[PDB]
Amino acid sequence: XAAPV
Amino acid sequence: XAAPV
Amino acid sequence: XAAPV
Amino acid sequence: IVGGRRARPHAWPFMVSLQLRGGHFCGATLIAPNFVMSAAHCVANVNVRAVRVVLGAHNLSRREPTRQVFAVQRIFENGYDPVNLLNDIVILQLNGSATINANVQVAQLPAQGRRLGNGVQCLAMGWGLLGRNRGIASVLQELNVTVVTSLCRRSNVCTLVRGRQAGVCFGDSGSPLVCNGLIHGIASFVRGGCASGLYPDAFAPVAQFVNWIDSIIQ
Amino acid sequence: IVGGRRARPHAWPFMVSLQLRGGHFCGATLIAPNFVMSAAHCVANVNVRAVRVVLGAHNLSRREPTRQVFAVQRIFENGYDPVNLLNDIVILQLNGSATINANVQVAQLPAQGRRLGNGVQCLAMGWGLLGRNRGIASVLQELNVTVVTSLCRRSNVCTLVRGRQAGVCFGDSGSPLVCNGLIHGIASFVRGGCASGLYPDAFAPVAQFVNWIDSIIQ
Amino acid sequence: IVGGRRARPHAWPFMVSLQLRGGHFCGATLIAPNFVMSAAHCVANVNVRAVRVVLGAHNLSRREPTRQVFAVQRIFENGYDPVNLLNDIVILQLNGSATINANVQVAQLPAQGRRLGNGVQCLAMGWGLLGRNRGIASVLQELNVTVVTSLCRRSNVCTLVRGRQAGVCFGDSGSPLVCNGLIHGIASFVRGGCASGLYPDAFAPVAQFVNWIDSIIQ
Ligand SMILES: *[C@@H]1O[C@H](CO[C@@H]2O[C@@H](C)[C@@H](O)[C@@H](O)[C@@H]2O)[C@@H](O[C@@H]2O[C@H](CO)[C@@H](O[C@@H]3O[C@H](CO[C@@H]4O[C@H](CO)[C@@H](O)[C@H](O)[C@@H]4O[C@H]4O[C@H](CO)[C@@H](O[C@H]5O[C@H](CO)[C@@H](O)[C@@H](O)[C@H]5O)[C@@H](O)[C@H]4NC(C)=O)[C@@H](O)[C@H](O[C@H]4O[C@H](CO)[C@@H](O)[C@H](O)[C@@H]4O)[C@@H]3O)[C@H](O)[C@H]2NC(C)=O)[C@H](O)[C@H]1NC(C)=O
Ligand SMILES: *[C@@H]1O[C@H](CO[C@@H]2O[C@@H](C)[C@@H](O)[C@@H](O)[C@@H]2O)[C@@H](O[C@@H]2O[C@H](CO)[C@@H](O[C@@H]3O[C@H](CO[C@@H]4O[C@H](CO)[C@@H](O)[C@H](O)[C@@H]4O[C@H]4O[C@H](CO)[C@@H](O[C@H]5O[C@H](CO)[C@@H](O)[C@@H](O)[C@H]5O)[C@@H](O)[C@H]4NC(C)=O)[C@@H](O)[C@H](O[C@H]4O[C@H](CO)[C@@H](O)[C@H](O)[C@@H]4O)[C@@H]3O)[C@H](O)[C@H]2NC(C)=O)[C@H](O)[C@H]1NC(C)=O
Ligand SMILES: *[C@@H]1O[C@H](CO[C@@H]2O[C@@H](C)[C@@H](O)[C@@H](O)[C@@H]2O)[C@@H](O[C@@H]2O[C@H](CO)[C@@H](O[C@@H]3O[C@H](CO[C@@H]4O[C@H](CO)[C@@H](O)[C@H](O)[C@@H]4O[C@H]4O[C@H](CO)[C@@H](O[C@H]5O[C@H](CO)[C@@H](O)[C@@H](O)[C@H]5O)[C@@H](O)[C@H]4NC(C)=O)[C@@H](O)[C@H](O[C@H]4O[C@H](CO)[C@@H](O)[C@H](O)[C@@H]4O)[C@@H]3O)[C@H](O)[C@H]2NC(C)=O)[C@H](O)[C@H]1NC(C)=O
Ligand SMILES: *[C@@H]1O[C@H](CO[C@@H]2O[C@@H](C)[C@@H](O)[C@@H](O)[C@@H]2O)[C@@H](O[C@@H]2O[C@H](CO)[C@@H](O[C@@H]3O[C@H](CO[C@H]4O[C@H](CO)[C@@H](O)[C@H](O)[C@@H]4O[C@@H]4O[C@H](CO)[C@@H](O[C@@H]5O[C@H](CO)[C@H](O)[C@H](O)[C@H]5O)[C@H](O)[C@H]4NC(C)=O)[C@@H](O)[C@H](O[C@H]4O[C@H](CO)[C@@H](O)[C@H](O)[C@@H]4O)[C@@H]3O)[C@H](O)[C@H]2NC(C)=O)[C@H](O)[C@H]1NC(C)=O
Ligand SMILES: *[C@@H]1O[C@H](CO[C@@H]2O[C@@H](C)[C@@H](O)[C@@H](O)[C@@H]2O)[C@@H](O[C@@H]2O[C@H](CO)[C@@H](O[C@@H]3O[C@H](CO[C@H]4O[C@H](CO)[C@@H](O)[C@H](O)[C@@H]4O[C@@H]4O[C@H](CO)[C@@H](O[C@@H]5O[C@H](CO)[C@H](O)[C@H](O)[C@H]5O)[C@H](O)[C@H]4NC(C)=O)[C@@H](O)[C@H](O[C@H]4O[C@H](CO)[C@@H](O)[C@H](O)[C@@H]4O)[C@@H]3O)[C@H](O)[C@H]2NC(C)=O)[C@H](O)[C@H]1NC(C)=O
Ligand SMILES: *[C@@H]1O[C@H](CO[C@@H]2O[C@@H](C)[C@@H](O)[C@@H](O)[C@@H]2O)[C@@H](O[C@@H]2O[C@H](CO)[C@@H](O[C@@H]3O[C@H](CO[C@H]4O[C@H](CO)[C@@H](O)[C@H](O)[C@@H]4O[C@@H]4O[C@H](CO)[C@@H](O[C@@H]5O[C@H](CO)[C@H](O)[C@H](O)[C@H]5O)[C@H](O)[C@H]4NC(C)=O)[C@@H](O)[C@H](O[C@H]4O[C@H](CO)[C@@H](O)[C@H](O)[C@@H]4O)[C@@H]3O)[C@H](O)[C@H]2NC(C)=O)[C@H](O)[C@H]1NC(C)=O
Repeated sequence: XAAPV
Repeated sequence: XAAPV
Repeated sequence: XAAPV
Repeated sequence: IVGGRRARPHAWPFMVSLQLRGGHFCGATLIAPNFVMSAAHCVANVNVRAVRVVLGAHNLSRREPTRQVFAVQRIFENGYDPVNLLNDIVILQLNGSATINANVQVAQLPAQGRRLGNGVQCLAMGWGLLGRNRGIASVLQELNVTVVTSLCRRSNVCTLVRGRQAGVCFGDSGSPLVCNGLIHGIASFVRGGCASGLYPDAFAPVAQFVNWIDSIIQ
Repeated sequence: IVGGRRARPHAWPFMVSLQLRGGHFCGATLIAPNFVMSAAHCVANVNVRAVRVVLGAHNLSRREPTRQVFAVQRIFENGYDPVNLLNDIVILQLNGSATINANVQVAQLPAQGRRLGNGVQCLAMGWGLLGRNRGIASVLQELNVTVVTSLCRRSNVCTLVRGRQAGVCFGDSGSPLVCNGLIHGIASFVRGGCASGLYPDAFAPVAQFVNWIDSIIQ
Repeated sequence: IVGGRRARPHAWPFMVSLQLRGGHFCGATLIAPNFVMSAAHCVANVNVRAVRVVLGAHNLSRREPTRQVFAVQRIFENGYDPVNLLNDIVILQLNGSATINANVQVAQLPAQGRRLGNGVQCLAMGWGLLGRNRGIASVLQELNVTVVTSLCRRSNVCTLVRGRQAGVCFGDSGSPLVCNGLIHGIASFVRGGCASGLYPDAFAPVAQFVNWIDSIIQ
């Protein structure tokens, strides 16, 4: 995988 | 980076 | 995302 | 936005661009003339006394008279959880109030706790990275996407572009998900990288917040 | 699987495909006629009452008579640790028992605590993403890999394809690592992205579980 | 290093390559004839009794007489925080003391708490991955970069290559950031992948450590 964008 | 696949 | 390189 | 197309100038005039000395780092929504709604994570660890909120943008690499620049006076958070990526919403009260006009208008939110059915056709949009090498957008991109409840939790709204590898990327955070004319998500997070083709992207479910946003813009 | 090749139809008939309404999300192994073994992380946060377990698959984008579809009746976990990615194993007891035949057969596990020496030639296999842009596989891919103890911990089995950038990717999780005829790993996690060429990939060490799997399938 | 160029042989003779049985996993600096300075994360979870410290390297895929190989006798950490990536420094005392010569010389550090202004032109360098597919470097790469305080914290030094997508990658960790002749950073971490074009890369701020490194090399 969870990458915050 | 470690991403679970 | 922060991946350590 | 990976594999989206160039929006029509000011075809979405609630679209905001949050910027630091060098440039765009996340998107936002004009929810009131003096308030903007973005992704908490976008300002968690920024000097918000440096941030610029650019309204009426289209081609960021250009100079547009169209544009109105504010600074954030205050932030209202609603319990962001950075480790689960829960409640990735903020509101940003601007040091002014913008001039509503053709190239700057206020988005409509949905009603409190409207849940989005699987299958719902929406539009994702942003100035985030165009793909695993191509940089960030100059020109606002827009992408046709679908609501998917698989591979999702209930505390997000999740989209997926079927049969291609396309979706939101870095810097698209904060950016609206506009479904049926109404703002249903904010661009929070991706799994597998951007545009994985496997995992849906995840958006903060705006209709679950609405009563909160309401008590803050009235 | 990045940079692997198309397996021969039903050349590995213990290979399972775990699927949700839209499609494959992880792989598994047929360990008994009514049980399958996959990666815990694959079902941690899924509605397991939606999951489909497809046996006798080859070309997922096709329609194959060959296939047998079950649903998971129950899950047996053995202390997954999601934050260290420790014990990334599950067992999935199916609502039936399959019909063992040429295109569906039961894998052999190794003996309890068989440790894999450095240098051991194995075969990794999956319907996960074919590479940083190419989507997920239609046709099961298989990849020749080696056991490497460097850049690894002792609570994984780690593989590396030397001199090319090749390895397991998103959706290959749960999938077997078959060494010397026997199932030594399950596809857990990658470092640096997929196919980094630097960091080995990491598999749950099946031979460290075997006595557990045994008391559950007998 | 993504989008950097081939350094001139031994044009930086304080540059070290930390290696395990198969090859380079991170870079370091020769800070004394019997000490090297790298990124904590590089040895946190390695068998440091296996690690090799190669001095006087240039083309790792080649055989060079130039090279001097040591083993780490001891490690000195200064409170690495792996979950915030804070204090990503280590020192590695070698089982010997090298022979200072044209192809192996000792770097200069800055003074305690020298803070780097925004705009400062520096040189980043490493044998880490050359890009999202191209592997690790054979030949040491060097990259012109700038200090940026945006998108950064104060407990890092952050660099950004403006107008291209270029920067440090996997295996560049530990590697020096040489600004104005002096060693200002160590290569710690990237955001968005490598070479995002959006997020700066982050380096352990050496000048904040100097008095510590000093009490350990004298
Ligand atoms: C609130 O707040 C706000 C903001 O603030 C800010 O932020 C924050 C965060 C902080 O930091 C603070 O401190 C800051 O400051 C305020 O206000 C605002 O401000 C801002 C800043 O200040 C702004 O922004 C910016 O701006 C700019 C301008 O500049 C320039 O100028 C010069 C001189 O003029 C020129 O030359 C140039 O060009 C530019 O521009 C301008 O100008 C011009 C001229 O040239 C104009 O034009 C017009 O005019 C003429 C006459 O003749 C005619 O002809 C007509 O036609 C036309 O031409 C224009 O151009 C202008 N511009 C525009 C509009 O655009 C700008 O520019 C910028 O931008 C950018 O863009 C691009 C990209 O990047 C580039 O290229 C460029 O270069 C640039 O950079 C920006 O935008 C703003 O604007 C403001 N806003 C408003 C006004 O609205 C306030 O005050 C507050 N409020 C309260 C307090 O209440
Ligand atoms: C347990 O459980 C199970 C399962 O369940 C499920 O899941 C879960 C999770 C939950 O959700 C629940 O609820 C569900 O339901 C059970 O069972 C099973 O089931 C499933 C479902 O149900 C299944 O699966 C699926 O199936 C399908 C079928 O469909 C269709 O149909 C129609 C009519 O028929 C057609 O048309 C089409 O084609 C299809 O197919 C089928 O059919 C056909 C006809 O056409 C056949 O054929 C044959 O026959 C003929 C006569 O004449 C002759 O000619 C011969 O030659 C041939 O042709 C066939 O085809 C069939 N198919 C097959 C076999 O394949 C299917 O299809 C599907 O698949 C898919 O694939 C692809 C991909 O995706 C596509 O393309 C397609 O479209 C589709 O989608 C699936 O598979 C299954 O199967 C079942 N299983 C069995 C039977 O085994 C149960 O009951 C339980 N158990 C107990 C309780 O104990
Ligand atoms: C401390 O410690 C150290 C280290 O140790 C190590 O590590 C650690 C971690 C642990 O593990 C331990 O156990 C170990 O062991 C010590 O010492 C050191 O050691 C190391 C190891 O031992 C080393 O390294 C390596 O080495 C190598 C060598 O080998 C080889 O040999 C053979 C015979 O000779 C040959 O054939 C080959 O070639 C090689 O080489 C060498 O040799 C040659 C001959 O051929 C030489 O040459 C010269 O000579 C001649 C006569 O005639 C003349 O002609 C001239 O001109 C020339 O030619 C040379 O070559 C040599 N080499 C060089 C120098 O280089 C090497 O080789 C290696 O390398 C690599 O490289 C590449 C890449 O990989 C490849 O390709 C190759 O193959 C290889 O692999 C390495 O380097 C080192 O050296 C050492 N060091 C020194 C001596 O300094 C110690 O003792 C200690 N200290 C104390 C304790 O205090
Ligand atoms: C990808 O996504 C987009 C966007 O998705 C939607 O919107 C976003 C914001 C989210 O809310 C998502 O949830 C939404 O799904 C989807 O695009 C939609 O496609 C529809 C067709 O499938 C289209 O609706 C149909 O419109 C007909 C009327 O069209 C007119 O008027 C409306 C209202 O103004 C306008 O929106 C239309 O675009 C169109 O507008 C006129 O266009 C012409 C040509 O550009 C203009 O003429 C030119 O103008 C310039 C001006 O300078 C110049 O003068 C030129 O000389 C001149 O030629 C003209 O000016 C425009 N008029 C106005 C007033 O602006 C309806 O009749 C039709 O209804 C009937 O059919 C439907 C389908 O069966 C039924 O449901 C319905 O009940 C009726 O039976 C439709 O409403 C949408 O407008 C369009 N939405 C948007 C925002 O663009 C797209 O489908 C999607 N693709 C896929 C693959 O998923
Ligand atoms: C990449 O990985 C693969 C797979 O890796 C291995 O397996 C996986 C599952 C994991 O367990 C890994 O740990 C393993 O390493 C590696 O592939 C292996 O390559 C070997 C050679 O290096 C090969 O072994 C040698 O086989 C000889 C006998 O071969 C026959 O029989 C066996 C048993 O049935 C069979 O497996 C072979 O493929 C081959 O089978 C016959 O093939 C022919 C041609 O296809 C068939 O004929 C056709 O059939 C069709 C049918 O419709 C039609 O009739 C056509 O008209 C007809 O022509 C025929 O039907 C097949 N027969 C049968 C009964 O099925 C042995 O003699 C030899 O032994 C000797 O040599 C070895 C090496 O020195 C010694 O170790 C040994 O002691 C002996 O001295 C070998 O055993 C393996 O079979 C093969 N394994 C697999 C699973 O494919 C590969 O090496 C690797 N590459 C690298 C780069 O790492
Ligand atoms: C990208 O980054 C690089 C590196 O960045 C810097 O360094 C790193 C390590 C970090 O510290 C960063 O913070 C730094 O920014 C930047 O490269 C720098 O470019 C400068 C020009 O912009 C250059 O400085 C100017 O040098 C003039 C003197 O140059 C001589 O001498 C010096 C000292 O020795 C040497 O460093 C120079 O390279 C050059 O050396 C001679 O070169 C010739 C040609 O190669 C050699 O001759 C050949 O030699 C071989 C030998 O076998 C053979 O004999 C051939 O036959 C023969 O032709 C010769 O031998 C060399 N001599 C020696 C003794 O070695 C100065 O006069 C000038 O000063 C004046 O101008 C400046 C600018 O206005 C003023 O600031 C200053 O006050 C003066 O007015 C400059 O100092 C730097 O040397 C160079 N640094 C490095 C390390 O390379 C680069 O700018 C950057 N690009 C961008 C896009 O960001």
